[PDB]
Amino acid sequence: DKTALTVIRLGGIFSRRQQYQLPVNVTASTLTLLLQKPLKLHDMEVVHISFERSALEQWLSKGGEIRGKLNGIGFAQKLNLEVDSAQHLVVRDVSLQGSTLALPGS
Amino acid sequence: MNVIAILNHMGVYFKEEPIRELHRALERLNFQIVYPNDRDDLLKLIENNARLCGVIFDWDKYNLELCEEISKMNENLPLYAFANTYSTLDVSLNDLRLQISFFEYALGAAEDIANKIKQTTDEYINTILPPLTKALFKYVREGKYTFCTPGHMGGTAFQKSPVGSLFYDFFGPNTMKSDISISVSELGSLLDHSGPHKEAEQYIARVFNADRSYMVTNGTSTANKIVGMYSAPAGSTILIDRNCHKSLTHLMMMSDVTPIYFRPTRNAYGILGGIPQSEFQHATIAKRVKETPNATWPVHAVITNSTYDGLLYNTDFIKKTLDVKSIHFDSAWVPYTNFSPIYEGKCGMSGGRVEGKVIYETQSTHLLAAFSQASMIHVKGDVNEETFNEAYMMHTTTSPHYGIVASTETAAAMMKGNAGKRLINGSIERAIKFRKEIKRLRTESDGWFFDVWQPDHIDTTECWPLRSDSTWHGFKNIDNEHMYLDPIKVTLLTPGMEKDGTMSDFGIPASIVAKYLDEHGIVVEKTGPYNLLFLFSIGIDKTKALSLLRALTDFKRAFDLNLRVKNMLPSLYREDPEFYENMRIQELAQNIHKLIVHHNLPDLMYRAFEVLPTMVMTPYAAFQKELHGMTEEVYLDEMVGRINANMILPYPPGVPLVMPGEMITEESRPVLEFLQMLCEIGAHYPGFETDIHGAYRQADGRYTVKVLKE
Amino acid sequence: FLFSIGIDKTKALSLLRALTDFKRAFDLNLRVKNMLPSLYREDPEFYENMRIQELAQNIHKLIVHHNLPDLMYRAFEVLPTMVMTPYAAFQKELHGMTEEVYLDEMVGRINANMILPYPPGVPLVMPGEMITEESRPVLEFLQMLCEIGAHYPGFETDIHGAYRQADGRYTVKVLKE
Repeated sequence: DKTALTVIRLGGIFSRRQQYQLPVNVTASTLTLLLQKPLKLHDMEVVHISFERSALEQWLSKGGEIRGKLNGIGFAQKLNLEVDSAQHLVVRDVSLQGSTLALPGS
Repeated sequence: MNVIAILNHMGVYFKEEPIRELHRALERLNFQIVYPNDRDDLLKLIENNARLCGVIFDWDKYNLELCEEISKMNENLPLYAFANTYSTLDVSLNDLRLQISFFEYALGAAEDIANKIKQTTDEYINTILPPLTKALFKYVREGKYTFCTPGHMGGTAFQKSPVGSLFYDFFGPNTMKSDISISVSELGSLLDHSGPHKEAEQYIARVFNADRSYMVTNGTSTANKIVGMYSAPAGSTILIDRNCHKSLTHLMMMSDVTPIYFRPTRNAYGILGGIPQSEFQHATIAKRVKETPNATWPVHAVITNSTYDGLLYNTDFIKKTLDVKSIHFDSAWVPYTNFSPIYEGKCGMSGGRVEGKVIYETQSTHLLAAFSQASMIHVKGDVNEETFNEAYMMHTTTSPHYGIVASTETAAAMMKGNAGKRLINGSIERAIKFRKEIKRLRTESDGWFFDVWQPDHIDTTECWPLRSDSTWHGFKNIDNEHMYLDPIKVTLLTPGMEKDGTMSDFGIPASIVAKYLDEHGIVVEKTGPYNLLFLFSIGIDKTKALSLLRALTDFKRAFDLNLRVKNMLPSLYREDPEFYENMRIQELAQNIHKLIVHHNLPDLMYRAFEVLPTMVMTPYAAFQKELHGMTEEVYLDEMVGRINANMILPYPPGVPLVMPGEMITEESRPVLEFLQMLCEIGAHYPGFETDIHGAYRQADGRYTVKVLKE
Repeated sequence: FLFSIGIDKTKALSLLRALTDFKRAFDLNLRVKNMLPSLYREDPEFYENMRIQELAQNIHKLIVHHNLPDLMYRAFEVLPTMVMTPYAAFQKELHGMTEEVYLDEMVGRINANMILPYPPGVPLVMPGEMITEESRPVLEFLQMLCEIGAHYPGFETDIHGAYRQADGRYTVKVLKE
């Protein structure tokens, strides 16, 4: 709860409502994100998902599909991810249950 | 909008008297009633008159005879149906979508029915009118801003001035009041793309099959520079059609870019042919990058699609083949491609996105009907919206005209839907009719006549393919299933050249036919040495077609009588009475034709444009020198071995001959020979002078050109 | 007010009378509901009980408190530091080398766009300029405008070149490193 993740809006001239990661706050080549409400994803319960920061960038800009290794381990699985109205990242399970993503503590 | 048709006597007072009462009540409500003589007259009135805005009829007498026929013409047209005993809701009607109000014939109902019809008509009017223009009219009616500018205050100052009254008196209050500023804040904002301005963009973007559409009010000249400056970084190489517009030269002078040119083909007539398939292929481009001094891989290409004479590219092939990230189709000639299936696979916007590329069309709306300077930028792919929008805002007029913007929006309103589809269909049908009419008059008359430059038979309604196995087009080794002839662009041929491109002994240069038509106010769209073009637009009616058709037979009649120039061309006569006193029209033709024949003009013109002057420096490089005022004039005769400062643009044939930074050498001597030849051939007849832009005729009759100082 | 050749006796009387009517209506302390019906419709509940003199007081008290004239005066009396020329910064833009940062994060960064605030309607930062310590009042004025203008519907902040994100935070375009 100590943390959420507020994606910063980027303007300019583009077709989509583009989004941006925090400038240097998050610069980890592959960063892991915990979830406020742990979910049942791919027949297992997951408390954290690690992303390649590079892959999360282009998805925040161009959209499309985004994979992420559940609980940091195994294969990079496809994810039902969306940018929230509160500017958060929300993952959904097969019940469409949402969960906010947070960046780990110091 | 106040004409109501009534169609009937019924033979019973209980029906006839209410219609009398309604006639009178409606006339008092300011409707003009009109009475078609019969059912067919009514359909012709509707077909030809958009001001007929309602039809009253007996339901039983006419519904099965009229309803579908009217719905085919206009599905919003108010119908007021009067019932009899058997009138009701038959299950057969349940499935039709119709706009129907049911009314009874009754005295005293007109006041209330008229008010409902008025309201229902306003509802229909409000649906069809575009919202920005609608809001503008409402302001002109209701608003009360006084103590305001513009200083003319709704044209008020014009009325107290006879000189200003001439301008006001013609245009009037409404025209004067529609010249508004952002003080009328409730129309939204162009610069924010908000309110009724967004609604317009979506409307257009959806209509024209674009991802995004911008409204430009300074022509495609400006649309090119907005796209250009965003698209062509400094130090980069661009592929550019040597067949380019001047505004792209002005861009090159302003941006540090290196051009490599797509090289069109050309035939003996001088008609441009398409860049062959080889010019798009990676191997070909790579080879020119190797051969061009300081060239890198191109960042931006600009192709003119279609060509003027109707050769369209297989754009599916180009989008798949051309390995350039940014492709701009200057599609000024083909604004209508979305509206005929015959253009599928042959236009920029056809189909979906092209993965990995941004594709542009810039279009000159003004082969459609719109005010001059109206141009669109149609984008298929993404731009950096903030940098693109900053680029747009930097090149926006100082004071946008609020009509021009509405004229482009109202031009679409006119062409919209069925009725605009049926209008263009009608013009295609008449095009083919006229084509066969020329063939008829060719048969009927003894001796020479006009011919049409087209296939032997046109049994098919389409853009006819030009094939390598056909000789009619005069192009050499043409690609097949590549170019198509637009039916509505009709080229006529005058006597003077053979089907070979070889010269006849007898010729009538087309310029002389133009002088004749000019005395009679008839303009020829486009003329070349022996060709004339006519466009069959939605303007062109039976009266104009007859006047043109008759004017053409009158030219022949008058030519063959060998009328005195004095009598046939009185305005030309007045220019030099003595020069023209005894000359007859056939002698004028002979002398000019003999000059053309002798000076072998077509061969010399062909050869001048088949080689390229040597690029010593780029246009931009030469402009740096000009920027410091380092230019002198030399005479035309002295230009071999000198670096040209200006573009030299001769007429004919109306395309650039020498660029700034280019130099005539021995390799390109035919250039100078053509130029000197033009000065000679054109020095003979008053009214038939030489015309070369960039060369300055000194008061002594010698020509100078601007060159770089040493 | 401009007295043009347009302005006649009817317009002068309407204006002159409109001005005396403002005073009359202000001094009666009419309800915003009655004196400004279109404004009322924007937020009926917000404006239901407010009187014209209270609207004036609250906005004026903000101006007085935030000392707006002194802060505005000082923001435009110093110049941001020109790190590069507008042209130099545009070369970078020409290659698409721009990112957004938040307004709070702009000290020490090279601005990509002109920043044009309203008020007072004249450029504050050019492309290629940077706020430093020498020019800190610039940032203080900007942050102050965002604060004073966040209070009343219809009286929003307005700074061109800053982009209000859907979350209510402001961003600016800067040169990438």
